[PDB]
Amino acid sequence: VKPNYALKFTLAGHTKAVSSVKFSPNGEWLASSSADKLIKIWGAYDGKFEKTISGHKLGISDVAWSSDSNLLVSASDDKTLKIWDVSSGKCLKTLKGHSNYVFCCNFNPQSNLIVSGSFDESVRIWDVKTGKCLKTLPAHSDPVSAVHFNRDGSLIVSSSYDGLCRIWDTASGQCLKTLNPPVSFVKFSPNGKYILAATLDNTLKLWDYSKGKCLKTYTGHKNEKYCIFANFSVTGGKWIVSGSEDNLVYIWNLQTKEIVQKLQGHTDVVISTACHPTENIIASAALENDKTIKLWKSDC
Ligand SMILES: OCc1c[nH]c(CCCc2ccccc2)n1
Ligand SMILES: [Cl-]
Repeated sequence: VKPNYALKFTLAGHTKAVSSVKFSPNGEWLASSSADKLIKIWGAYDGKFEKTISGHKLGISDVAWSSDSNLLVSASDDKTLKIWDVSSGKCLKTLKGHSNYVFCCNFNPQSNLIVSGSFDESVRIWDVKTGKCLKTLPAHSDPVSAVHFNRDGSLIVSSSYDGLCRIWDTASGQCLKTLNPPVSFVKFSPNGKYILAATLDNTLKLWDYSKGKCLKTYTGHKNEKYCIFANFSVTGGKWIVSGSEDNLVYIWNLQTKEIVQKLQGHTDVVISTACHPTENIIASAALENDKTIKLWKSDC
């Protein structure tokens, strides 16, 4: 069985490169971040523009939702993160402490913590309520490309241009495991047993966290320059989804590693993809020659 993702909506509005798209956990919204210093909120199902959220002084590299879909966090070149009330569009907290661009961010499942990764080579853990930095992890020896909490928030996985993926005990900040090309993206599988890692040699790899071994390798896409998001699609067939520097969305069969679909339409690097939490829907977003978000729907 292969998916049949077809274009449903093109979301225009950003005036520079889109950096990240994420579906709200309740499935209602897509959030987009951009080099244009803005967050935009869109209807997940009708693609309808809802609102612009502004306040960062420089471009945004990443955005992430709280578990209840009420808050966003953004990571910016202004060296801050901002926590946003999505309903009001208001900045609740500015998280200050990184000494260079903040590149990546995520809430834990409880959504009492935010993890961030920075060009300053550190991973920070922040208290959402106070906006204060709880821990600074001397995580890497080059810019941090991705940070992600596992299913219960007990672990953080980080990746870096230093070629390392590290797994951190959230509660203590201690490194549990180091899992040489630059690692441009990492995240835990929904069940937290696997880590998906991108390297800037046109390769995605599925790792068994507990055993520390590579189970699957996905190739055929172009990825030598940008930190391109990748996803587990789990609503229908079990796919791996990624953007690509050849302007396509790549979908692989997770088990067989065969490319099952390439989605055409973007006119620049597909930097970010997201999979809808309940429906067979993909969001894709592209760099500055395109600047659009596309919503795609499949029957499986
Ligand atoms: O965790 C992987 C990750 C986070 N953010 C990105 C996108 C980087 C590209 C980009 C940056 C700033 C403006 C426009 C585009 N990848
Ligand atoms: Cl996620």
